[PDB]
Parts: sequence; C-alpha cells; structure tokens
Amino acid sequence: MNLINQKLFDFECDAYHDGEFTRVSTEDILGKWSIFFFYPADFSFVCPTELGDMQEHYAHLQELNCEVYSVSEDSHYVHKAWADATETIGKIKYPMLADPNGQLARFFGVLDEASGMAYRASFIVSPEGDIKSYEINDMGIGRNAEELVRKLEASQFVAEHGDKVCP
Amino acid sequence: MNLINQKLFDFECDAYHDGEFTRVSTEDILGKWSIFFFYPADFSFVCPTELGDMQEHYAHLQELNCEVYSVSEDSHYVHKAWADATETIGKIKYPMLADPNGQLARFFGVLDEASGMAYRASFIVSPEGDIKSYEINDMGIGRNAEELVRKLEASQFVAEHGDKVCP
Amino acid sequence: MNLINQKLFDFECDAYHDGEFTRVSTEDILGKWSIFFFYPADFSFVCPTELGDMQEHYAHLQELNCEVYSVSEDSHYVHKAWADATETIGKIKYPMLADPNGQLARFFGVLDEASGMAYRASFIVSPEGDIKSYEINDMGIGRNAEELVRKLEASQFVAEHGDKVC
Amino acid sequence: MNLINQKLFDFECDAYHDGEFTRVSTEDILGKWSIFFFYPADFSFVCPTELGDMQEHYAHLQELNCEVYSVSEDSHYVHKAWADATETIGKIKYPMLADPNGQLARFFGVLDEASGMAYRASFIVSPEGDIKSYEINDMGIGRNAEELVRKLEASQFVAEHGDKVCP
Amino acid sequence: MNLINQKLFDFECDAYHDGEFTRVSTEDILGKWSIFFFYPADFSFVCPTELGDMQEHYAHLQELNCEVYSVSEDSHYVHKAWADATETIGKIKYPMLADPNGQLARFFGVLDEASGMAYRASFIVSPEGDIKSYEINDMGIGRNAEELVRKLEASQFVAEHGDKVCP
Amino acid sequence: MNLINQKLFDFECDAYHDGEFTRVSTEDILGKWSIFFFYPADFSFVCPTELGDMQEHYAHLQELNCEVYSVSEDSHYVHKAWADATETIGKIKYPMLADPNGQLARFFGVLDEASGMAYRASFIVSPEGDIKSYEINDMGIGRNAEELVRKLEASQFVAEHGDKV
Amino acid sequence: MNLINQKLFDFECDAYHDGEFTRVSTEDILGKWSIFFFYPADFSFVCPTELGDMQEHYAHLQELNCEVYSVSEDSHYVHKAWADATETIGKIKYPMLADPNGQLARFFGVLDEASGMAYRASFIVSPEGDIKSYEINDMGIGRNAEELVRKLEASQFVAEHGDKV
Amino acid sequence: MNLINQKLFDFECDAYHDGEFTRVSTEDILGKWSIFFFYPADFSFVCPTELGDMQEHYAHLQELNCEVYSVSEDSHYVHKAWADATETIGKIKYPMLADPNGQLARFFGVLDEASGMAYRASFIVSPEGDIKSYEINDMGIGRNAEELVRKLEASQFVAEHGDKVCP
Amino acid sequence: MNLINQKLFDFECDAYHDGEFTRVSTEDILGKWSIFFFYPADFSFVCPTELGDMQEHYAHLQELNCEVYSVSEDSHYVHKAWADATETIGKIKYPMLADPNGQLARFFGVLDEASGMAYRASFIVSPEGDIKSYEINDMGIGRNAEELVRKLEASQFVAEHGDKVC
Amino acid sequence: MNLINQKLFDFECDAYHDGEFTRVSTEDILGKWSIFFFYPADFSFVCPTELGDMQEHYAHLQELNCEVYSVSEDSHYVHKAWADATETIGKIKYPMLADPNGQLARFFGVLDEASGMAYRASFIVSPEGDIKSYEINDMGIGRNAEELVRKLEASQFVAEHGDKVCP
Repeated sequence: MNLINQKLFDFECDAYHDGEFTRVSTEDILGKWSIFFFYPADFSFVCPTELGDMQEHYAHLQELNCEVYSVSEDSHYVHKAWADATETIGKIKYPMLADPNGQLARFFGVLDEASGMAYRASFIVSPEGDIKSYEINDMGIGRNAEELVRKLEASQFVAEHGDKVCP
Repeated sequence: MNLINQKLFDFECDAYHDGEFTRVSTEDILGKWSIFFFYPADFSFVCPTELGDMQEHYAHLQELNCEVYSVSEDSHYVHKAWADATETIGKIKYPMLADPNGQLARFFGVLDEASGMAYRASFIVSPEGDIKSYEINDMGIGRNAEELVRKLEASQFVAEHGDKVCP
Repeated sequence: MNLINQKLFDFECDAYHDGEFTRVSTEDILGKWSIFFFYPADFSFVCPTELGDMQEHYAHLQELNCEVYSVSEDSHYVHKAWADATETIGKIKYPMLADPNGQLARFFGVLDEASGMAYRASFIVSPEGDIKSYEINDMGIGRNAEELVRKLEASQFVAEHGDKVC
Repeated sequence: MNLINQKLFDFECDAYHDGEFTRVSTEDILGKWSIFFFYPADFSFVCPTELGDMQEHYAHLQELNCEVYSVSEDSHYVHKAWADATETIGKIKYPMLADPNGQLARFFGVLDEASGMAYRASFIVSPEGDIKSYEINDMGIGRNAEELVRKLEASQFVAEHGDKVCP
Repeated sequence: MNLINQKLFDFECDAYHDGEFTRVSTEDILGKWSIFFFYPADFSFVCPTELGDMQEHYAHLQELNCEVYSVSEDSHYVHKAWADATETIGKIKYPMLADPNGQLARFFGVLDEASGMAYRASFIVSPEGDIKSYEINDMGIGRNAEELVRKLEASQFVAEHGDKVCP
Repeated sequence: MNLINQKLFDFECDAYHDGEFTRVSTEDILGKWSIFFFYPADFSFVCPTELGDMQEHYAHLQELNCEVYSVSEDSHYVHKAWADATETIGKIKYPMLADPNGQLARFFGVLDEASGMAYRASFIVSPEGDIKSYEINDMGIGRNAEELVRKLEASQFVAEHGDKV
Repeated sequence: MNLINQKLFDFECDAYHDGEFTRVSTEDILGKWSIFFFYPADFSFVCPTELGDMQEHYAHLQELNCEVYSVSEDSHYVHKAWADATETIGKIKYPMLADPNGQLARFFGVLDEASGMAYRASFIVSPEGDIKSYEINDMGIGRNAEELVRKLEASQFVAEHGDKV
Repeated sequence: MNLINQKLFDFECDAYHDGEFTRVSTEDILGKWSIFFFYPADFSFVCPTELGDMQEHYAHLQELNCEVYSVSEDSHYVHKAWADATETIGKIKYPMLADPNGQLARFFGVLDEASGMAYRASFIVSPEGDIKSYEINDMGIGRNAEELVRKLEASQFVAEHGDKVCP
Repeated sequence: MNLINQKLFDFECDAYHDGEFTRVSTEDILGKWSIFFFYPADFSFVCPTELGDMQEHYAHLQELNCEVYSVSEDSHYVHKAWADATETIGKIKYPMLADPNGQLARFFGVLDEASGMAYRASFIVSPEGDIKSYEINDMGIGRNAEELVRKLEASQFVAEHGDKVC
Repeated sequence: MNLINQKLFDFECDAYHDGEFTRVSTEDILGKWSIFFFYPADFSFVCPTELGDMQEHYAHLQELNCEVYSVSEDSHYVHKAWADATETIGKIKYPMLADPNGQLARFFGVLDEASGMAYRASFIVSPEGDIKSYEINDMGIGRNAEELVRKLEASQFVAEHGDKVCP
C-alpha cells in the first residue's frame, strides 16, 4: 500500500507550458529528477499560493537537475485561462499537466472519488522513474515548498552515496 | 443498451446559476421537464455557440415548463470563471452543473474515458424522471437547439394524449 | 456505454430494395457514409411520414456520398407488402433492411425486448464503419429528416478537416 | 428435452382476432382445449393453405371445445394487413397471436434464431394447461390440418378415459 | 429444445431384423432417408397397431429410399420374443432397434425419466443425417402411419426442388 | 464406496408377482429381511437357471423371514411375458421388480452403462434397511443360491447374537 | 460404482510371504489370475478360519494358475508375528500383503473409515488386471473358500470359451 | 504448521490398558496433564526401549499428575499380542492407544502417508487440553524419556507461576 | 489507495513509555490529535536524530493537544534497551509503540516486506481517528520535525474553522 | 503437517556473526549439518541461558561437522547491541541470523502471528538440506542444549548407517 520504488507507468497527456500547449509523456520525465505537484482545483484560493511558492524555488530545482509537473483534474484549456486570469499562475514557468481522465491521480492514488479532485499530494521521482518520497495532505492543509526541496536534496544525497552516515 | 424509460439515479452535485453557487440534486429535477445538455470542455470554441443557442430558446423552454441543465466534467469554480471571461456564457441564465467525479456522464454513458470529457449529448427527461429521448454526437459535430426544442414538444404532446394519430 | 467510434460488426441481412429482394452485408455498407434509420413497425400510422421524408432527402444524400438503410424487426416479405399497399413506402428508393433476428437492433442497442420492436433511432456511420453521431427516441416521438442531413453534412465536414481544425 | 405434460407459462400478447385487436393471456386460454399453430412468416410467397385448412375445420374444433391460436413472429399490425390483402386469411375466424419478442416461440422451443422465424409447429394443450402432443417441421415441409384434428380427438379420448387405461 | 437440422450423433446398438440379431450404427443409417419410430413398450396390453400399420406402408417406404427404425427401451432379446408371441410383430420386416442404455431416447429427447420409456415419437431424417421433421405424443395418443409417409414425401420433394419454389 | 450399512433409499416401482402386477415400495420391503437379486436381461440363457435356483430355496427363505426381489432393467410387462412363456419363470413365487428407469440399479451401483443391463449382483438387506453383505459378478459368471442362503443365516445369526466368539 | 472390468492400479507394498518379507508390486501380480482376500484385523477370532480355509484350497488355486493375496491394514511386521504365534497362520503359503497406508483398501473401496479396517471382501482379478467378480461382507459374516474357488473356475471358463450357450 | 496452544479435538478410540481393552476419549484425557507418545510400529525389529524407558519414569509421571498415552497405527488386538510376546511391553502400565483410522496421527500431523505409520513424536498437553510442547523425529532417531519429563516439569512450573517471572 | 479520512482500526499494542512498559489501544489514542512516527529500526545511526527532534518539539505538541507515537517493528524489550544504551533515546518522553506483528505498519500500508521494516513515514490523525495528512519517505531520506508541527497546526486550524472558511 | 525430509527453501538473510555483519544463504548452509535455533526475543527479561548453553557445546558441534544458526524476528542491528550489552551473548561464536520479515519463521512454521515472535524451536537439518528432527516449545518452556547435541549425534548415526537399518 505504498509506492516507494515503484516505476512510473506508461502515459501521455496534455500540458500547459509557457503560454502554449504541449504533450508530455513518460519518456519526457526520464533523465531528470521530477516533482509531481498535485492540487485540487484551478480558479481556487489556496492553490495559487502553493503553485506560486513552487515557482520561487523552481530555479533552484532546475539547478538540481529537477523538473516540476503540477497536476490537476482540470483540462489544459482551463490551465491557460487560469494563467491569463491570475498573475500568480501567469508567472509559472514549469509545465502544468492536465488530467481530466484521472490516469495520473489514480495511478498515484491521490484522487478523491467524491469530489473528483486530486489531493494536495507531492511526489519526488528519480531519473529512472522510481518514486522515492511523497506526501499526501487533505484539502485545506497547505504545503511548504522549502521542505519539498529539502527532501529532493536529501534523496539525491542518498542516490549518489550508497552508505549514509550521521555527523 | 439504451436509457429510454430509465429513471434518474439519486445524485447531488455543485452548480453555477446566475453568478452564484448552488447544490442541485435529483429532487430538484422532478416536477418539471428537463434537458441535460452535456458538452466537452469550458474555455472552448464550439461549446459557447451551443450553450448560447440554448440560452436563446431557454425562455421558450421555461414556457413549456422545462428546466435546462448544462453538464461538463469541469468544476463549478471553472464555470464561474468561464461566465466572467466570455460574454456568451455570462448571458446564460440556466444552471450549469459541474461533474468532476463523472457520476452524471457515466450514468448517462456519455463519458469519453480517454479524453475525460463528456460527448455532445442531450437528454430529454420527463417530470417523473424518465428518459424520453436523447442524442449523442462526437466532438466537432455541433447541435441544433431548435430540433432539441421540437423533440421536447413532440414528447410532451405524446405524454398528454395516449393515442397519437397522423394528420 | 455509448457507441461512438465503434466499428460495424460483421453481419448478413435480407433486404427489400426498390422492388426487389437483395442481401446486404457489412462489406456493402463500408466504403461510404451510412445512415441507419430504425423504426418500430411496418403497417403503422406514424412510421410512413419519417421514411417518406428521408426519400425526399435521399437524392441529396446520394450526392453527399451517403446510403440510407431503414431497419425494423419485420421480415423482408413484409417490406415488399408494405411498399405495395401504400404509395409513401412504394416510392422508397433506398434499401429496406429486415431484422427479425434483432441482430442489428441488439448491436445498436436499440431493441425494446418487451414489444420486440426497435426504437425510433438514427445512426450516422463513416466509410470506415465508425459510428459518429446518433439519436434514440421513444415510441411516439417522430424525427426530422433535415436534421439528419445537417448532422451528416456536419460530421463529414469534420472528417475532411481533421478534428475540427477549420 | 420435451414438453409433454408441461404447463403454459403465464404470458400476455397482442392478437388480431375477428377484424380487431385484442390482448390474449393464459387466463383466456385455460378452461378449454387449445391448439397453438406456429408458422414462419406473414406475406410469404408460399401459399398459406395451412391457415386456410385450419379455418375449414375450425367449426369442427369449436364443437370439440377447442380454440385455435395461430402464432408467428410478425406483429399484430402485420396480421391485419395480411387479412385485408388475401382472401384466405380474410376468412380466418380464430385468433392470430403476435410474437415479435419471441416470448411464445422460445417457450415452446420452436424459434429459428438465425432467421428470427418460428418453425411449422403445432401444439395440442389441455384445458388444465398441459401439453399433450406436438409436431415440429422444417420450413417447406407443410402440415395436414385433418391430422391435427385427429390428434385432438385422440387426446380428448384419453383425457376423459382415466380409468381402464393401462393403470 | 429443437432438433431441426441436427445431425445424428455417433452410436452403435443391438437390433432385431427379420429373424436374426444385427448391430446397427450411425454409418448404416446414412445414405438413405430414415424414420425413427419410438414407442413405449414391447409386450404392451395396448396392441401394437402402430408398428403393424408402419409395416403395411413399409414396402412403399422402401420404394421412396427410406428405412424404418422402430425404437424401444426394451432389449433385443425381448424384440425377438415379442415377434414370436404375436403375428403383428412377427410380420415386421424393418429393423427393431433396442435402446436399453437410453442413448437414442436421450439424444432425441424422447425419454420419460420417471417410467424409463420412450414417448410415442417419430423422427424423419435425411440421408445426410439431418433431422427434418418430427412429432411427440403422450402415452395413449396413437399415431397415423399414412401421415408420416406424407411428411417424408413432402420432405423429399422439398429436397428434390429445394430453395426454388415460386421464382 | 463399499455400500455396507447404508440404508435403502425411498422408492416405488412396478413388479410382476405371482401372475399379477403390484406396486412395491420401500415401506413394503422394510420390516423383514430381503435379498435383492439383480440379473442382466429377460429371455436370456443363464438368468433363468439362477432365478429358478432361488425359487427352490424360496420356501426356506420365507421360513427364515426373508423375501426375495429379483430385479432387471426389463419392464413388468416383460416379466409377465417371460413367466407364461418359460416354465422355470412361471414357477417363481417371489416378486419380480422392474427397473426400466434404472433407479435400483444406479442406487446399488450395479448398472452397466454400455448395455443398460444390471450385473449379476445379490444384496442382503436387514429389516431396518441396512445393506449387510453382497456380491457383484460379471455377465456369464453364474451364482449359487445355497451360498446366498448361508450368508443370510450368518447375517441373521450376527444380528441376534451380540458379543459372540 | 460397480468396479467390474476396472484395471488394477499401479502400486507397491510390503508383504510377509512364507517366513520372509517381500515387496509385491502390480507387475508381479499381472500375468496370472489373482484373488485379493481382504480381512479386518490380525489377532482376531474369525479371520484365521477364513485364511486357513483359503490355504486348504491354495494348491488347487495354484494348479488353476491363480495366486492368493490376503490383505489387511496391519503391517508386515504384524503378519510375521501372527504367523509364528498362531499355527493356522504359520501354515499359510500365499503372500500376506500389508496395507497400513490403506491404498489397496481405498482403491477396492473396502475400507471402514471408522475402524480403519478392511471388510471381509474377496476380489477375483484376471491376468490382464481386470476385476471380474467380487463380494463384500460386513464384519462377523464369514466367507466360504469353496464358493470363491467355484467363481474362479467360472471366470476362467468364460475367459476361454467365447460364444458359449 | 504449528500446534502450540491448540485444544484436543473430540475423539474416541480403542486402547490396551494393563491386561484389558478400554475405550479412551477426549473427556478421559482432560483433567490431568498428558503425554502423547507416538511410535511407528508394534512388533518392530527395533526393540521398543523408548516405550520401556517411558515405563521406568511412569511412576514419577503419575506423581506429577500426568498420564502417558502411547499411540500407534496398529490395532488394539496387536497391542495385547505385543505385550504377551515381549517383557518390555508386558511391563507397560499406561494406556496404549490404537489409531488404525489415523485420526490422532492426522490431527497431530505426525502420520507418514506413504508408510502409513506415525513418526517418533511426543506431545505434552495441559489439563485444559492445550498442546504445550512437542518433538518430531524421523524413523530411526530415538528419544530420551528423561528429557520429556524435564519438559513437563518446565511446563508445569510455568503453569504454576505463569506470567510472573522477574517483576 | 490513499488513507485520508480513514479511521483508526481497533488494535492493542505493547509500548515502552518513559521508563516503563504499558499497553496502548485505539481507545487511548482517540480523543486527541495523534502523530504516528514510523521508523526503520532501533540501534541504527539515522533514526536517533529524527526521534530526538520530535522530543524537542514534544512539549509544544502537548500544548497543541497532540500525542506522539513512535512505531517500529522492534519489540518493546528492544525500545527499553535502546533507551538505556543511548542518551538521545533515553530522554524520549512520548510513548514508543512496538509492532513485531506488523499490524500497524500493514494498516498504515508502510511496511517493506523484503526487509520487514517500516518506512520513514509520519501520519497526522484527528481525535475522531480520521487520518488527515501524511508523508512516506524511502529509507535514507530523513524528516523535519518542524514541518510535522506546522502541518498539525495547519490541520487543526482547518478543523476549528470548518473546511477552510477563514 | 510435518517437515521431516523437507528441503530448505532457497533464501538469503542478514546475520551477526563473530563481531561483524555477513549475509547467509542456503549455499552457505548446505554441505554441512545444521541446527536452526529459534528463540522469542533479544533483550528479554528472561535469561538467555539457552544461547549460552549452545555456545558451551558449540565446539563439540564444530567437531561433528555441524554449524549452529540462531534465529529470531529481531534485526541484525539488535543482535550486535545485545552482544555488546550482555557477556552471555558476547561469547557467542556461532552466526546469529535475523528474521524481521518472518521469512525463516514462516517456512519452519514457528512464528506466533499475535506477538510477531518465534517459538522456542530447534530444527536439525542434514548437509543435503533435509529436516531430520525438530522440537517446538511454548514461550517459557526452556530447552536443553545437551538434548539437541544428542539428537544430532543420533541423526548422524543413522545418516551414515544406510544398510542394515530395517531395510
């Protein structure tokens, strides 16, 4: 009942990336580290703050050879309008994945079947596609981007050196 | 494999109606005739024209004791923004049902599991909750509101008089 | 649950077509646009007007490269008799499929098991056999032949200009 | 795999009887002897001399307390038109049952699934409902009405004669 | 439920034929037309007029290239003894198949499991082995040998000029 | 699958008994010792010898409070015919049960499915319905009535005498 | 469940045979007529009489090309002990098969699950392995060796003489 | 797989006890401590020193309120004969349970299905019927009666002062 | 697949708590906020710092009406020994649950069957027993006790002001 | 339901052996006699005199070509700490296997699922891998190392002596 050391399934979906639409697949994720950033709904109040704080640390994540994929059950059409409507989302340089069919949310197991929306979940995945650490929060419980960056550095530190030791 | 004379299941969902949110359920539909108007996606190009033409005939449908429920796999949050963004949607006086979990689309059987979006489907339902006639079109094949009004009048004509005859 | 982008199954079928019996199969239907016009029963009062309306629009559908196939649970024998009895049916030029098996009605999912008669349903099908746009009416609710033509014109337009790119 | 001494299932069907449509059920059939006369198709290029032959002896069967029920997969609508077209069926006085849903044909096990038409089958049923003797022929192999009358007369002969019948 | 156009299964069985015992198989039946004449019991208090009546028409059935096969759940020992006891059975020239294991009666669906005896049934079968027409009568309801000949002639003339009646 | 100390199942069947047809049921058999004497077919060569040899010991079996029931897959009509056609069979006084539906043969597990004929099997059964001792022989292997009478006496002796050495 | 004309299954087992232990298998039994003589328990009262009565007819059975195999759920160790403890059992010359695992009793369907003891059952088996004729008796019902010898002679007579009347 | 703290199933069986036959049941075993001493065969060429050795310690086991139950797949007839043949078995005063039906051996899981004999196994059981400790040895691997007594004393002193070692 | 808004199952459990053995059950856990702090193994180098960090924040979590429950697959005997051996563990005031059954690890879905050891996971649970917010780290990736406190503070805030109405 | 003459399944586990961690597998175990010594828990308030008693006789077992493998559900980490804490385990020279995932305990069927701890169980296994004799005790019922040595000595005695052993 956990996804630690589980490979990403084969998938393809629409995305929104720097003012235009693209098609992201499993092949595009391999090679770099990756953070899947699930969130409940577009045109919401709490979500923009979480996405906006992930943008601030996106350059630092880029520096650590890590891509960011924000995921919602909204379509790629809706993401574009959300970027136009709110300046916080317009500042987002990372790719915003669309998941209307729910393949991702169901694979990662973060879909609320009643609401039809993804939980506030985050997943750190290695370049080989293995899930290394993750977090699930219920709606209303906001996240901390700094901690999410720390986990990635911590996991990269263990990936490079086989035998970790305390100071 | 058809829904003629099938009762509506018990359900409850969020809606967008005259600039504010409400909760529509199966009880709210009973008593009047009803047209469920499924469409693929908000912030789209073809959809507004179909919804805008349903608005033009909404007063005439109101006159025939019939409510209109537009359905999409988008959230009620997204419908509000779509009304603000585009004047055609802002003119819509009828309730726009949200179906992110897909309960409606799956019940009526109009969900494309690949796309995660509803087909261009329309359903005419009697006041007792029985499905009387319906239409499913694939994406890109637009609808005609006039024909959809004709079917409702035609079905109401048969509902009132038990033995129909040709001229 | 819906039938969109489902291909026609393999089937053979007896039909009355323009004063003569023939055998239609899936191969004869493929290669050109198809309209499947289901209707409840021969020798009824409400059916003739629908089938007649399609014949008025049939020559136009021939130009649009589309064949019409009327279908009901009656035998082919009954179609010939119905054509001889009434002028409306007698002028029908398109083929009249017979489905006493219910194989078509059941495939299209449009049979009323209680009555053993098909609903007033219309299916638009592409040359590849893919079901593209349809409607299902209860008994008593008639159809509008002009709408079928507009839907076929519309669904053809999309097929030419892939996925509504215009 | 035979129906001897099997009671009729409770059913209801439309019928053309004496220039008018009437519903027939087991209630109506029970209490009197009954012949169920199945045949392939109305408006057949094959001459319906079988139905005519049953009419010739129908008065005989009336006086033996036996009603005749012809059955095919055609509708009651098709029966009426057949009577109006040909004099042979026009003179039919016994009820003509319609079995478009296969209800009766399937119960008796006389439906050819491939053509959707009943075989040339005759069943003699008692007032109590028990099937006493029957006959099943392929399409093209015609029947003899006088033979059916003989079987009825014979089955009645035994029906009365309980005692001193190889007890 | 319906044995029309069903091929004869593979079997062998004992039989009494014109004073001696033989072994009849499915192979021996194919090539000519065949009438399977089932009956309930040898040494029956009910005089076997049915069997004697078939004998009167046997010479005629031979000229129509058809063999007669009487069938009963009695043994072949009993068939011979029954012929030696009564003239009617002593004049029988067609083979009398014994079915103590019930393989024929069960295949044709004519066995009464309670009594362990065959119903008064008659099956007409083609040279290819296809069952073309049949009748099943309750115990005590006699048959008409003439009518079986009529059915065979009808079946044969349809076989001679099949699928070409009224161009 | 030894079938010993299994109770006789509930049934009814037709029989030919001393120039008359009768309906024998389980309740008629119960209350007294019984021997079910299965045989393959009426109007055969070996069967009458065996059945005749049982009739010679029938009066003794009756004195020992035991009834005989001969059983085959032939009907009761055939039993009557075989009785007044053959002298040996006409002399028999015990009930000749018919088993055309094969209920007795199947329950005793003595039916040859190929033939649809019972094997040459003899079953001793107590008054309580309990199957006590039996034999099953192939076709062509004749039986000995004396031996069967001996086995009844042994069964009855054991029934009465408990704690015997 | 009549078991006639069923072939003997493939097995091996221990046995005590004339003052010595042996391993008997199916292949040793095949090629000649055989009688499997089941009995409930060693060191009992009725069993030795029956086994002794078989030894009196063993030389004849041997002349008729038939071997006897007595069988019980007792081990081969117990057979040896019973042989040199009892005079009747010491005199026996045929193989005494042991069936502690119950494979023979279960296959012949002759095991009483309550006791874990075989019934008094005798099975005649042809050289080809085919079970031809048998009897199954309850505990306390003794057998007759003469009758069993007669049934062998009958079985052998039928085997040779085809189309006999 | 593990019989620790499993209650004795309900059973009755024959047994040899000090010159006479008795009937031992589960009821008779409860109330006192119990040792079930399984062994492969009576009249074994392997001298039954194991059984004789248990007898030497029997008087001691009686004073510890424990009964000894030797178990074997041999009958009770054989138990008596084996006692009359050899002094070691003739000096046995504890009951010798016969298990020809294998119910005990199968329950304890000690039967060798191939040979049909019990392994050299010993089970210690409480007055409540709970299996407290046991051993299972292959054929040819002998046992030590002293060590079984040690196990019982250990089990009893734990039972006397249970769940209160080192407060 | 996730465990959000799933109630604690009924269970009993041995624990070492502040220099003494006790028996914790579901009833003792309910009625106040719970943090379940899973960790791989006693007598390891990476675990002490995490458990020690929680003890530093434990008094603050007591004020917030939240109890901490450390869990691993070790026995209760091993927890006492680990407390005696190292000072970091010796100062632990919160109860240390033992899970040699794996009943907790399996319920929380956080056991590594290969190693038979729990992942570095933290579960926040409400007084009603509903799981509210959690995280699952692979072996080797440590945690931040401050974040757990912020999440508990955050999840409590929502619980007071129903469904984020502020 | 017993393990006599069952081969060890192929496995691998961590172990504390002679002041260091080493992996152990069937490869390492095969080729020599083996004793698997299961015990409930490290750091038990119960004195581990059993492990000490095995060490006292370990040199004896070394010279009989037999390695000792102690097993519990504790980790290898816990074994090392137990050796550093108490002198009794500090003197242990034989390998101490760790079974935190229950792999070994479940195979031998000696795991108490309710406590998650192995019973006081001892298994004697041959160089070929076959389990020759074993012992299972409840918690609290202690063992005797000298008895285990005796069983090994006995099982080896038979192992060599193939011929003239009740063949």
